[PDB]
Formats: sequence, C-alpha cells, structure tokens
Amino acid sequence: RRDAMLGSLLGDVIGGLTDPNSPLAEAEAALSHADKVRRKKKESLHNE
Amino acid sequence: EQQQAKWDEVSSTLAYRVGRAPTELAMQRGPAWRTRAELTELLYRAQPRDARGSNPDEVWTASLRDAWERILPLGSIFSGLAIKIRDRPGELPATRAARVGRPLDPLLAPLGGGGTTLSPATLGHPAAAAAHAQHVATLAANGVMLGATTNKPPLGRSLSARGRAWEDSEMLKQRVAEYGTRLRALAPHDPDFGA
Amino acid sequence: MREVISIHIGQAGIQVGNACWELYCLEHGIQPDGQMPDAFNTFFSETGAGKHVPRCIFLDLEPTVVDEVRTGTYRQLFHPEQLISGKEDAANNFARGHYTIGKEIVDLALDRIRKLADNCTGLQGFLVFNAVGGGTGSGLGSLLLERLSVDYGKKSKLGFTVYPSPQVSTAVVEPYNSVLSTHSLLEHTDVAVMLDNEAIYDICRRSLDIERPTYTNLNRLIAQVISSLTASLRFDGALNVDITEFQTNLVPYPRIHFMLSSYAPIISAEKAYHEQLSVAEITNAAFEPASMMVKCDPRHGKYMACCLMYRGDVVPKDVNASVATIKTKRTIQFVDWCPTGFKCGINYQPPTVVPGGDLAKVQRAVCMISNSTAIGEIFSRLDHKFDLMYAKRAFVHWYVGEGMEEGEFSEAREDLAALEKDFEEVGAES
Amino acid sequence: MREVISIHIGQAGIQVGNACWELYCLEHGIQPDGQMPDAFNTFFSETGAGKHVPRCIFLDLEPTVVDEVRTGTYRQLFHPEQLISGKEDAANNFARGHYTIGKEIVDLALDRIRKLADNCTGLQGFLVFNAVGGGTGSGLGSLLLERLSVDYGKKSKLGFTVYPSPQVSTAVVEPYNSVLSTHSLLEHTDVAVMLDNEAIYDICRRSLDIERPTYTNLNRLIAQVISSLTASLRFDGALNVDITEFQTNLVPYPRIHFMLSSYAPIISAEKAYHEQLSVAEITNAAFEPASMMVKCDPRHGKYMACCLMYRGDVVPKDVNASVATIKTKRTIQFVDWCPTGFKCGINYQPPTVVPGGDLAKVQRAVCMISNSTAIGEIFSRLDHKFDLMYAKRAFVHWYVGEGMEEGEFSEAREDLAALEKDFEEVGAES
Amino acid sequence: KEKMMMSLERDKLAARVDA
Amino acid sequence: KEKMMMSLERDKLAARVD
Amino acid sequence: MREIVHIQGGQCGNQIGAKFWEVVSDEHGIDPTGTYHGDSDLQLERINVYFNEATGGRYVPRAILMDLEPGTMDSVRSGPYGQIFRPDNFVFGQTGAGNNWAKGHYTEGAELIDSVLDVVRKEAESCDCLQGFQVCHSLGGGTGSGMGTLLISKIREEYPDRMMLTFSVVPSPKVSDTVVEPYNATLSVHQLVENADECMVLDNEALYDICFRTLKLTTPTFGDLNHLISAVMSGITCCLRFPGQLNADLRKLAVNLIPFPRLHFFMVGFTPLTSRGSQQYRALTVPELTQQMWDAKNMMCAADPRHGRYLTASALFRGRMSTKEVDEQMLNVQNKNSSYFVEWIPNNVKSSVCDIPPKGLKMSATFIGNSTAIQEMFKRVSEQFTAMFRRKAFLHWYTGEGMDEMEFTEAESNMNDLVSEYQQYQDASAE
Amino acid sequence: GLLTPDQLRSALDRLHTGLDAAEKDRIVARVKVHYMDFIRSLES
Ligand SMILES: Nc1nc2c(ncn2[C@@H]2O[C@H](COP(=O)(O)OP(=O)(O)OP(=O)(O)O)[C@@H](O)[C@H]2O)c(=O)[nH]1
Ligand SMILES: Nc1nc2c(ncn2[C@@H]2O[C@H](COP(=O)(O)OP(=O)(O)OP(=O)(O)O)[C@@H](O)[C@H]2O)c(=O)[nH]1
Ligand SMILES: Nc1nc2c(ncn2[C@@H]2O[C@H](COP(=O)(O)OP(=O)(O)O)[C@@H](O)[C@H]2O)c(=O)[nH]1
Ligand SMILES: [Mg+2]
Ligand SMILES: [Mg+2]
Repeated sequence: RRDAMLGSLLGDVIGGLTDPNSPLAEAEAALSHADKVRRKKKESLHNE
Repeated sequence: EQQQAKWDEVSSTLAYRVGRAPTELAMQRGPAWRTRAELTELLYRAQPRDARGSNPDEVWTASLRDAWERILPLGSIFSGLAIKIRDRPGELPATRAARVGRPLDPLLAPLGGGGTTLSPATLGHPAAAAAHAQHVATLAANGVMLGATTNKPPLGRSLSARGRAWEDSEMLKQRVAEYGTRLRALAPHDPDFGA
Repeated sequence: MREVISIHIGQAGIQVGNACWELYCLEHGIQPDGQMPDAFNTFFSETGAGKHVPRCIFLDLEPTVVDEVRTGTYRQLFHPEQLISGKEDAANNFARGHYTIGKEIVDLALDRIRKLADNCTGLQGFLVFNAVGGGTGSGLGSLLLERLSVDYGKKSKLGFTVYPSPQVSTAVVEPYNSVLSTHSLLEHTDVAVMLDNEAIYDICRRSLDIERPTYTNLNRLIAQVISSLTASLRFDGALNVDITEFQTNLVPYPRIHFMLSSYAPIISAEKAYHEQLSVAEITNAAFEPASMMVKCDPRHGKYMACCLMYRGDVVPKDVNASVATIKTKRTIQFVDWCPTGFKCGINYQPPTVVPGGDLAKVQRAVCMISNSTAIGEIFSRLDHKFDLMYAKRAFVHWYVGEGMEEGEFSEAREDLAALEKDFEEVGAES
Repeated sequence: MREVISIHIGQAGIQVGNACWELYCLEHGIQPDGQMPDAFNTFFSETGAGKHVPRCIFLDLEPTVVDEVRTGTYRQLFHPEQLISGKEDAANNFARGHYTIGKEIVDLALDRIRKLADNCTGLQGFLVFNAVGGGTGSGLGSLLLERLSVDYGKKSKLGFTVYPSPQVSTAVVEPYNSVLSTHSLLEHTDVAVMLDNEAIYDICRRSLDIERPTYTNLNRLIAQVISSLTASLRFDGALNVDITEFQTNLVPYPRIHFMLSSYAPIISAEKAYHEQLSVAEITNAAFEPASMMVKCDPRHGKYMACCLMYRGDVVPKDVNASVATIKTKRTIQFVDWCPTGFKCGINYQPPTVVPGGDLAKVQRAVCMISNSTAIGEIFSRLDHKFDLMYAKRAFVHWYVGEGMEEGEFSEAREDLAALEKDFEEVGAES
Repeated sequence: KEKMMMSLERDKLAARVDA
Repeated sequence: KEKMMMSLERDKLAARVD
Repeated sequence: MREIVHIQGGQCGNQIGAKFWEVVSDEHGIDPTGTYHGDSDLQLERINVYFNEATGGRYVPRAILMDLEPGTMDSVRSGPYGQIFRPDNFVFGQTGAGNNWAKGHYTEGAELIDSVLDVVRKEAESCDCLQGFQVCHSLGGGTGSGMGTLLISKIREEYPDRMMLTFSVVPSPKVSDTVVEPYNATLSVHQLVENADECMVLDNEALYDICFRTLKLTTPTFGDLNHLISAVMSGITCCLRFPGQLNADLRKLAVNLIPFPRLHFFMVGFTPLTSRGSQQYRALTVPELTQQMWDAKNMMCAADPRHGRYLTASALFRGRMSTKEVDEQMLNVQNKNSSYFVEWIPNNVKSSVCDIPPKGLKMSATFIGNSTAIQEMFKRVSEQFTAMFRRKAFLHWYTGEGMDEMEFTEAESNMNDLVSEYQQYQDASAE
Repeated sequence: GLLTPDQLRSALDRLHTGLDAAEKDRIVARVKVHYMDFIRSLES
C-alpha cells in the first residue's frame, strides 16, 4: 500500500512538471500570455 | 379528508396571494422539522461515549452493572428527591425508536416520501441542491451578472429549494460520515417511503 | 437540575456579558472573588471549596475586549481557559470570521463547550450574545451555532443578536455581515430575540432622562431583559415558565422564530417616587411601541404570540385584569388565526439593582418577548441597503479574497427575501 | 524494611540526583546539614545521634561535577566517599567507560554497594541514573549493570536513563554511545523508564510558562516523577505498590521492559488557584501526548501495559471511574490481548514542593508510567542516526583504539534490530 | 534500514571467508 | 541502485562461502 | 499581539518619524533614555505594538531608519528622543540620490535595499504576528521616494497578507522645493497604487494652512508641520495600543474605507486644533469637535471636500465620550449635506471610540476620509508632469540610470487611471 | 521607584526566590534604595 501510494504521488509530482496537460503548464501559459499582453500594451501606449 | 381538502385550498390561496410555490410555503414545513428531529435524536443516541459526555460519575456509575441508571440527588439529604436517569448506549428507547414519514401528502412526491435518510449521498435535499449547483455553474460559465439592478427584487425561494436547509449542511454530512457505522448499527435501513 | 450555558461572541458579546455577569453576581450574592458569603446552580457551577464559576465562555478573535476582563474587577470569577482569545480580529469581515480565522479557534471553542456540558447535569438551553453587524460576532457566531445544531440536538438556542438600525450604525459594511449571517440564524437558532442599538438609546434618553449615555448604560438594561426571561428557573414563582416554554409557545412555523423584547419599568431614581408602579400601568407601558428594544411599529403589523414575564409582588389576578384590557384596546391588533395569544409567567423576586446603575429599585417588572409581523419591517430596511451596495459590488474583494466566492452573496441576499416573503405570508389573513 | 539503593552514573545522573536528593529531604524533613529537627528508612540511613545519610553513590569519571556537590549546599548530607570521582572522563566514548578507564573505578564502586547492602535489612531494588549519550553514563553504566547482575542475582532494577532526542542533542556521537548501551540495557535491567531532554523543554515551556529553562529546571520534575514512584514504600496509602509490584504487573516479556512516563499536574506558581484539579481531569492530562517525558506518539503505537500512581486526597472511587473513561476513549488504543490494562496505587501523601521550585502546591497527582509499542519509534530514529553515521565508518578510530573491536558494533545493531522486530510483532493483532 | 542490515549481514558473512 | 549491487555482491559471496 | 513595522525614508521621513516617535513614546511613558515612567498600567499593557523588549527594561522601537545621505542620520541621532533607536537599524548610504527618482531606485538603490530588507526581515520574524507595515516618506525626493517605494514593492510579495500604510507627502503646487518634484511623484504613485493597500496622503501647503489659521502661528516652524502629522499617526493606531468602547484595528479601517482596491487614497485630518490664546474660550464637547472635523480648513490635503463627494469616512474618537453623541453627530453630518456624500454607499461614516485620550487633551478625534476630491490633487502633479514631459526637459538625468522612457509613459497613464476611476464613481448613481 | 528593604523582602517573597530569612537579608543588604540598581546587581 505504501509503495502504491509512493508510485502514484511521484507520478503526479514529476508528471506535472513536464506534462502539457498539467495545471502547472496551464498556469504557465496564462502567466506568459499576461506578461506578453502587458509588454505589448506598454509598447503600443508609448508608440501612440 | 375534509381537513385535507381545506388545507389544500388554504395552501393554494395563500400561495397565489403571496407569490410562491405551495411546497415552498411556510405552512408545509412540518416534515422538515420531523426529519430534523429524527436526525438529531439518532445522532445523539449514536454518538460515542466522549461526544455524548465524559462525565466521570455518569459513565462509571451507569456502567457499574448491566443496568444503566444514575441517581441524581435534588435538595438536601433531609428532604431529598431522586432523578432516575436511564440511558442505554447504542440503542434508541422503545418509545423513541420510530422513523416517521408521510406517503400520502402529495407535496412530498418529488422527495419520494419525506423521511429520514442516514446516507451521506441522499442526506437532506440532494436533487434540488445539484440542480442549483448546475444552474449557478452554468450562469458563472455564461458570465452573466445577477445583482446588477436594484429595480428587480429576487424571487423568494427557500433553503430546502436551494439545498441550503439544516439537513443539507456539509457539517452534518461529515458528522454522519464519521459516525456512520454505529449509526447503521442503531438504524439498519433507511426506508424509501414512496410506495 | 436547571443548568444553562451562555456563549458570548464578538466585542458586543463580551461587553453585554460584562453587564450581564455583573447582575447575576448580585442576584445570588456572588462576590467578584467568586465566593458566596441551590438557586445559583443555573448560571454558576460550584468549584471545590466555596468557589463559584460562571457557566460561560468569552470567545473573541480580537484580544482587546477579552484581556480587559482578565485585567478587570472580575479576574477571579472566570476560569482563564473559558476566556478564549485570538491573535487578530475578524476586522469587520464575515469571510474572515467564517472561513480563514474562524476555523482554527472554533475547535478550541467546542472543547470547552463539551467540558461545560459534561460537568452540568441537565442542560436547558443555549444563550448566545453576539452582534450580526460585525466580523467575529457574525462570522464566528455563524460557525459556532452551526456546530451546536449539528452536535447538540433538541436543546434550544436562545438568540440575543444586536442588529443594525437604519437610522444610524457604526460600520460601513453593516449590510454585508448582517445579510450573510441570516442563513445561520434562520436554520440553527431555535429562538432569536432581536435587539437594536439606537432604539434603546431612546429608552435611555426618554425614560431614564439621561442625555448622553454610553455602551455601559446600554448593556445594563439589556441584562435586565436577559435576567428576567431566565428568572423562572432560578427562583420559585406562581407560574414557573422555563426555557422550553419559549420555543413551544412563541413560534408557529419553524423558520419565523424572531421575537421582540421590552422591559416595562424603566424609571430613574427621582421619577420612581412620583409615579405609581401599577400592574395595569406597566403592562400598558410594555405594549407601548416606545418601550420596544427594536424599532418596530406594532400598529403596522399584528401580534403572533406574546410571552409576559412578570416579577415581584404580582398577584395572578392583576396580570389577568391588565391583559384583558390589552385585548380590548383597538391599537393592539392580533393575528386572526391565533385567538390564544398571551403566555404569562409570574415570578416571586423583585429585580436587583446594581450600585451606580441608572435604574431604580422597583417592586414589579415586566419583560415581554413577543412575535409580530412588524419584525419583517426591520429586514426590509436592510434589504434595499444591501442591494444598493451590492449593485456596484463595493466592499466585496475583502470577502472574495478571504475564502468566499462571489456567488455566496447571491444566495445570502436571496435567503433574506425568503425571510421577507415568509413574514408577509404569515401576516396575510385567510 | 522497604528500602532502595539508588545509584547515579555520569554527569547527567549527578545533576538529576542532586535535584532528586534535594526533594527527598523535604518529604522527611531532613535539613541540608543532615539532622532532623520511621518513613525515612527507605532512602536515608539513621546514623548515630540524629544523622540521616543517603543510601546512594555518586560515581563519575569526571571530578568537575562531583566536587560541586561536595562544595555545594548539601556537603554534610552525603558520606565523604560515597561520592566517587576519577581522574579523566570518558568524554563521549563507550570504549573508555567500559574497558580502559572504567575498570579501575568499577571495583571501587562495587565495594561501596556491598557495604550499602550490609546496612540495609531487606533490600528491595536498585535504581540507575545515567545518560546513554555520554561516555560515562554509557560505558561505566554498562559495566556496573554487568557486574551487579552477576553479584546480586534476581534483584529488581528500574532504569531511569536519558536518551537523545530526534531534534536536539548536545554532541555528535550520541548515536554511537546509545546503541552500545542498548546491548546491556536489555538483558541486565529488569525495567527501563524512557527519559528525554527536550520533551521536558516542551513541558517547561507550555505548562510551567518558562521561556528559557536550564537543566536545573528539568532535574526537579524528573525528581518529582521518581519520588512519586517510590512514595508508596515511604508512606501509607489506600493501595500500595512495591518495586517488585511494578515488574510482574507491567512487563509481559523478558525483552520488553522499556516504558514511558508522565507526571500530569504541572502548573506554575501563578496558575495554581484558578485551576481546578479533579482526579479524572489530571488523568486525562496524563495520557495526553504532549505531556509525556519522551518524544513518542502513543497514537502510532498501542498502550500495551499501563500503570498509575496517585498521591494526596484521591478516593479509590475516582480512580476506578477515571480508568473507565480512558479505556473507552478512541484516541488511546490498547493491544487486543490485554483486557485489564492498569495498576492503581494511591498514596495518602500530597506532593511536597521544593522552596523556590517551579511547581505549585497541588493536592493530588498522577505518575503515569506505561509500556507501549510506540517506544519502537524512539529506537527507530536513533537507529537511523547510527545508520547514517556508521555507513562510511565515521568516528570509529576512537572506538577501535582504546579497547573495543569492530565486530561489537555488529552485535549492538543486530540486538537493536531484533528488539525492533519484537516491538512490531507483539503489538500485532492476534 | 534494509541496506544497513544487509551490509552487516555481508560483513559477518565475509568474516566466514577469512577462516 | 546501491542496494541492488550490494545484494548481488552479498549473495555472490554467500555462494562463494558455499 | 499586533505589531506595526515603522520605516522612515528620506529627509522628510526621518524628520517626521523623529517627531512622531517622541509623541507615541510620551503617550506610552518611555523617557528619552528608554525605560518606563508611566503612572498607569494601561500604557504598559500594549507596548509591543510599537516597541520591543530589551535587557534592563529598555524599549527599543520597531523602527528602521533608511536614507542615502548621512546628513539626516546625524540630525535624528543628535536630536531629543533619538538615542532610543537601535544602532543596527540605522542603515544609510553615502552617495545620495540627489532628488532623482531613478538614482534612488535603480543605480544605488539596489546596494541599499538588500541591506535594509535584511533588517526588516529579522524584526518581522521576531514578533508573534504582524498587523501591518507603516512607512513615512515623501514624493519629491529621491532617497525617500525612489528608495521608499521600492521597499514597498519588495515587502509586498514577501508579506502579502499584511496591511500597507503609507504616510507620504505630495509636492505642492503653490510651494515647490525641487525643480523635478513632479517626476519623482508621478513614478512614486505608480508604485504606490498597486503595492500599498492603504495610502494616507499629506501635503505641505495644507499643513501650513492649518498651522497658520487654526493655530494662529505667525511663524510656523518646520517642526510644527510634523507635530500635526505626528498627532495623526498616533491616532490611527490609537485602538491597537489601548482598550476602548468600540474597537477598530488597522484592517477594520481598511475594510470600511476601501470599496475598490484602487480607491485606497485617503484625505486625513486631526480634529481638536486651537490656538493657545483661544484655548480657554472653546468648549471641548463632541458637538463642537464634529464641526471642526468636517471643515475644509482642517483637512490635511489640498483636496476641497466641497468639490468631491465623500465615498467613505472614518472617525477614531479618543476620550471618555457617550456613544450616542459619537454617531448621532455622524448621522447629522450626513443628513445636513446629502449632496456631498455618496448615495450608493449607505452609512458612509465609520466611528470608533477609545477610552484613553492623548496627553494634554481630554478628547480627540482623527478623521480618515476616502473622497473623490483626492483625484483633484493628482491632477496638478499630472499637469506639471506633462508640461515637462512633452519637451523631455530634465529627462536625461533620469535615463542615465538604466531607466527607459517606457516606464515614464505607463506611470503617467496609471495616475490617469486613478483619477478616471474616482471621477467615474463620483458621477455614479443608484439603480 | 525608591524601595524600602522590607518592601524588597516582600517582593522577593512574591517572586518566589525560595530563600530563607538570613539569605534574603544578605541579598537585600548586598545592594531607601532604588529598584533598577537592585535589578542590575542581580542581573550581572
Ligand atoms: N448593545 C450593544 N451593542 C454593541 C456594544 N458594543 C458594540 N456593539 C455593536 O457591535 C458593533 C461593533 O462591532 P462588533 O460586532 O462588536 O465587532 P466584532 O463582533 O468584535 O467583530 P470584529 O470587530 O470584526 O472582530 C456596533 O455596531 C454595535 O452595534 C455594546 O456595548 N452594547
Ligand atoms: N535531563 C538532563 N540531562 C542532562 C543533564 N546533564 C547532562 N545531561 C545530558 O547528558 C548528555 C551528555 O552526557 P553527560 O552525562 O552530561 O556526560 P557523561 O556521560 O558523564 O560523560 P563525561 O562528562 O565525559 O563524564 C547531554 O546530552 C545532556 O542531554 C541534566 O542535568 N539533566
Ligand atoms: N511636512 C514636512 N515636509 C518635509 C519635511 N522634510 C522635508 N519635507 C518636504 O520634502 C520635500 C523634499 O524632499 P527631500 O528631503 O529632498 O526627500 P529626500 O531626497 O528623499 O531626502 C520638500 O518639498 C519638503 O517640503 C518635514 O519634516 N515635514
Ligand atoms: Mg472585534
Ligand atoms: Mg563527566
């Protein structure tokens, strides 16, 4: 039972770091979009 | 049946006068209080010893022999009175062991017979709560705003309609879940009173 | 034995309890040291050798009002473990008192509720003192009463809630914490008695003839109401009217359990000698709308069920002759389906007077707890108050960030409409 | 005559025994000089004209702490050469205390035991006091227990020894010295009572309200535990317990004799009056996990055998009542083959307080000492400390050089690992 | 724990090789 | 990885003893 | 059990904080040496809110002094009540920002923030549980503006569950001390709007008006301005340090005064201010205090309360006062001018009563006002900015520190977002 | 903060020093008398 719990929790922890379907990857995509749109808005405001 | 017809017409007239469903009315909250009383009594008689009370005199002097009675003195020793508390753990009293529901009143037909349910899944009013959860999830996904205008007053649905009555509390849910085994020891089966 | 447990939540809860527990000490002669120099068994428990402790817990997240009692004149009366304190307050936030901070301290609250219930033989009920307009008084009281219903079944809960007034209140976010508390005080509290702040200011201004009184003078005659409704257990009388009589006689429908309060003789020392404290006078004065502790106009609504708590040298006839004149008067309207409206309890002890108090020593007293449909008018004042503030969603991100979702306001407001639509359902004639 | 020879080994045993013999003078009224201004015969020996000398030896290789007792406030109490000193200390080395510098002083120490045994009429048992983390407590303690078992057969031994804590220890090579002392602690001590240092740091911090305690505060309430153990021999009571009463009532197996300890009423000077101490109230605090003298979790294991010592005005009704509550508490779990589980010894002497001590005057007391399978957790974390140390042969050249072989580390670990196998299988469900 | 136990088993079995 | 290699060495030495 | 961390940035922050620390210590009874000499134990119950225990009963303040010049560090140390501060908290530089926002934030700020944030972290962990952070600084300098708002940014991620209270002065239009006052102020507001949860706003010309009109000083000295600011900051935390009839900590003030997180700027005022020649003629009664409290002349901002509709207000009352005369005055002041109060927030005014008055006055009151008149004050700083910005005058002194003009355009735009938000809620209506 | 020697003796008794009369007299004599210097003498 302890080894099965071990395998499940290592699987979730390690796979969340690299999985494109992971909530960590979803958060990274959201934050990257936020930073990109913030920088683009700042540049466009200065240009205007 | 004369009184039942009178109650049906009074409920219909009151519901049309005030603007709510007949089952939603305050006159028809009797079975809700009944099943609340049954849940409280089953919970009290199916609590463990420490949740019931850790009184050193009470537990010990009740368990001194196979008979469970405690003498509570009142007044001085000269003219004294005795309260004979009898309380057998793990069993409801014979005059209290009853699970009462009504299969004839038509306003409890969606509930399938208003009765006491000891399972956590069917505890309280699960179907209306699930419908309201689906409704609020759909509204949140659609992004609408509901409290935007003061010109529109909200419709007055009840706690039993939203699934936020006393019976539908998450804390009764977890308490029944944690005391579930001895709850089923006291009460063997939850009956479906519809038929 | 008759034994009650009182719970005091929030900064209003202790300060009312400070005035409350000042009075119960003088009633049974208990000194602030805790030593008497059989009737005390309700509100006090004997401890060891001649020491009596109150059957109460003073829990508040803010440590300011709790350690004031710890450093006050009653530092020996209370058990130090009973006075439960916290690090930071709820800070006028219902979400803070119910989700974030209130979860850690409610576990320690039930550890002493269980200890107090185990020591006493027979519980008769619960007396909660809180203010629904605050953070801890509403948010932590919502969680505490939710524990007591799911754990301590069939034992009645007596609710004494300080409630906001439309004319004046001392917080900006009074509509939010009071609306959000409405779900807890509907399903969980068996009997809820309302109190309003500046309605009792006008009691001091008009009856007591004091122009500038404070919270200390406000809460002393609150304790007059609390002691008078519980006085039947402590002392013998003609009609012993216990705690369970209130739940069985003052509520016809299980969610409309809201009742008013009114103390009839409210007179100063110098006005006491001129005026004749007749039973017909005080009963007429109690039913006067001016003497209510909440702003209600009983002319607007109809009485549902009335309980009268008489004290002192009241013979069982003058209570009957005075209340017979009450029914004949046209300005007192009863609801049509309740012909039998009055509950009379006669006790055999005059009310005690604290040293330095405003109230005079009177032979007779009346404390009336009455159900009326005009109580729904109080919630209508808060209704438009909430919806105008919620329209622009001001003061919301404090609640959203502290665990709550934005949707919780929606069913809380729509729960309040269920209370309003219930009051004008039961007031409709058939 | 009931009478006990107590031996103290190592720098921990002297300072524990200094506060132990400070306490023993107070129950029997012995002055620091040694003159009283028949219960005293258990620990003090009447010598000539009103002089009571202790039945104890203070053996230690280091003279830096024995002379502090010799120049301290209790110089005249002890016999001049019961306190045995040496030239050089073992200095965290089991090899030094057992082979090189232990052999000279063990023969001198055994000569004092024979003369103490001649003075005592009926010898009841030996009590050892040592630290397994240090060299003298481990090394010299092991050799004395090896020798006394051969010379004094079938005599009861109650081991009060201090173990390293998982978080806090004062040197580096405690894990080496502890596992070597374990091989002689199993076979040659009939009872071992677990003691830990910073488990009492938590007791002093949260109960005595001492923010910055020292070793002197710890040794005073360690003294209160052992004085409550032996209080039944000295003083008359309702139910008496002997040294031989503990053994055939607590240890079921020859290899299982380690047991925990708890002294339940622990209140500071200013917390005495407001607290209420009932018999079942303190017994609830005895089984609390935070109120144990070692860092065990009794919920992880099962209480496999238990004992209780009561002092003061405790009726035999309330002990039978409070045991009944503990048995049916779900948090405390017993092993399945132990239906009865307790020993109740009530003494009619209230616990004496040291003048200037941290403890307050208490009418009733508990000395809960129980055998559990949760003590394998202490032997597990300590074995991991030896595991991660012995892996690359660190700090081994010290142990090889002055006497010990390499292969005796193998025997000590194997005997400890076999003990862990026994604690797991005995507590297993049958 | 397992590694150290089998390490001591290996050491005491390697003692048998020496004789 | 250290445990498996040492176990292989252990039972190899056990067979060597045999 | 609630602690406030005080940090002083700049010459303005050090001079105000030195005048402030001699007021609260005199209120609690700490002498210049540091021991206790209070007559009552009520001053001793809550000392940990502003002080720390030390050996021998000394009470070191929870204050950290930071500035990029050593000149003002000698002035606060040599002044009275200046030996009380810890020598370890006296972090200082040598170069000096020279009233340049970029220098205090980019070039030599980073070599001083790492030092002071270590000092802040060690005292933040010393207490049991923090209540909030308090900073005194300016918006015109460089050592208190650029460096001060950087720490407010840095302390926000490390402790985001705690309150931020800023007592910062703004550049005045009528009186100007520095040529580049709007450049430092426009960039300090952009840092302060997202980081700081509360912002108490001050200005020099309104303090000079109060010291001249209500106090009748012909020569208001430079320290007399700070004494009124000192009296305010003791009044904001008056409930943490003392018991009261109605209790209100810093977060209770935050929840009652901030309807939306961007509208956290407040106008502030101290009520019982009268000249010494007119002292014996005034009636120190709570109807008379309320008349002065809502007057425009008693405000410590350039905002005219007649122009801007009051969103929310807080009144922290100190003294033995009846609770009805507290709030029947607040109800009266709402109903007498309903056109100056926000309709969509019922009960605009928050009241709190403390039973310990300050020394020398038997009654006192501090007014915190969240009003949309404060957007008028930001208009002038925006007006002086865009006068300078479109010609790019005094801009090469700012771009030499690695700061591009990219930050300048967005900093101005978020101030314009602030005044647009206040104006939008001003014209907002019911339904 | 000036104290008398009997007040200092009663203060030690309240502080639970555990000393007897002779040692309390010696401790109060090794320092009316102020209290902070008594604190300093015991502190160092
Ligand atoms: N009757 C009465 N009401 C009081 C008294 N003191 C305070 N109140 C009420 O309580 C409100 C003040 O906020 P509280 O509810 O006490 O605050 P709280 O319960 O401590 O909640 P938090 O402050 O967030 O911890 C006021 O609006 C009053 O209506 C009092 O002495 N008597
Ligand atoms: N509880 C308690 N533990 C002590 C005391 N004195 C020493 N110890 C413990 O003893 C351990 C060190 O071993 P000691 O007994 O002091 O020294 P030793 O065994 O005599 O070895 P040597 O000093 O070289 O002779 C430390 O880790 C302490 O935890 C004491 O007075 N009380
Ligand atoms: N009210 C007040 N304002 C001050 C004080 N000291 C400086 N100032 C203001 O601060 C502005 C200049 O800020 P400055 O001292 O250069 O900031 P620094 O460069 O960070 O030290 C001037 O407009 C002053 O009016 C003070 O003690 N009180
Ligand atoms: Mg509060
Ligand atoms: Mg030594």
